[PDB]
Amino acid sequence: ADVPIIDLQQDHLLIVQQITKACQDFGLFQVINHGVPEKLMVEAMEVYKEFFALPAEEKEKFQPKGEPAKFELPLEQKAKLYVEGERRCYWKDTLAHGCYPLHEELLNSWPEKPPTYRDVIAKYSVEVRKLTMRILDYICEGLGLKLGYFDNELTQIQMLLANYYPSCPDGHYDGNLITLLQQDLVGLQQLIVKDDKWIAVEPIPTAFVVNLGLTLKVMSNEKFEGSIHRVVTHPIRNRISIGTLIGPDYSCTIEPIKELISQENPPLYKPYPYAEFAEIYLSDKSDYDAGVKPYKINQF
Ligand SMILES: CN1[C@@H]2CC[C@H]1C[C@@H](OC(=O)[C@H](CO)c1ccccc1)C2
Ligand SMILES: O=C(O)CNC(=O)C(=O)O
Ligand code: NA
Ligand code: NI
Ligand SMILES: [Sr+2]
Repeated sequence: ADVPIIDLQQDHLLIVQQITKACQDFGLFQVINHGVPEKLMVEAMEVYKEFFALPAEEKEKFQPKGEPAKFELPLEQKAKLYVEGERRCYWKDTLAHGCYPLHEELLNSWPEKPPTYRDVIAKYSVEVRKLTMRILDYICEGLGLKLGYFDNELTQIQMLLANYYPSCPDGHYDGNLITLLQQDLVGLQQLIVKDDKWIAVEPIPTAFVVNLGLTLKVMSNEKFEGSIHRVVTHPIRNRISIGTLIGPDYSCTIEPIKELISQENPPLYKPYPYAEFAEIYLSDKSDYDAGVKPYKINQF
């Protein structure tokens, strides 16, 4: 029950109530009957299976200056293969690119092999964004904000991170606003902070896992939780997951949503530049919320 599964074809008010409770209590939930075509979800996963099976000489096309990219600024939207962290038996290869707006220069950075990549992944990205914006509107209703509150610079960046985890038999907040993750194998765990317990997020191949980022934790003034989650390498399979990470542009200023502040809900963060946060978030792993620690105020 600590990972709620929310049916998006229930009554609207029940959806709002269930999403709001999940956001307050956990910061992570799954959605089913969510309106994204299952056929397209299957096709996207098949595209990534094909992509990660390509020979090394194809992979080199995504290695800037001959080596994988790192998650560091500037974080370009053009498609690259990234590595992140070290684990010994890379433990994670990620193909990442922006998706929105889909400028010609951005699209022409995407893979051309496998040949269906651009058609499938463009359609997938449009559908996942539409679902994300629906979820953000349910969140607006739960917070008491007008519909469309997040339909601006706060959602300007849509990074697709397709992750490949080589098998081996022997945690973070996402820094952005909100993430949708498609998975088909065990490996994702969520931290239940109140119980200091890591628990599995059941793989439902036709669902999306929704997790709130550190930006939404700040903007909600901690009325919502951000999700701290981690991945366990599979002992048998090479696991692939598909994340759509939506959030602000690098030129944005972030602060607790001003309309929700009150005498009993004073701001817990001062305004900060997203780019400055992003540098710390990507560099400083000393604590899960290191990226926002410099901006905390009104602590008691
Ligand atoms: C597992 N890691 C974590 C989460 C995904 C992956 C890569 C990195 O996160 C990002 O690169 C995202 C891209 O939007 C980001 C970058 C700067 C600011 C806010 C968010 C850290
Ligand atoms: O791959 C997964 O199951 C989870 N991925 C992430 O949390 C991430 O890339 O930020
Ligand atoms: Na393997
Ligand atoms: Ni994550
Ligand atoms: Sr539909």
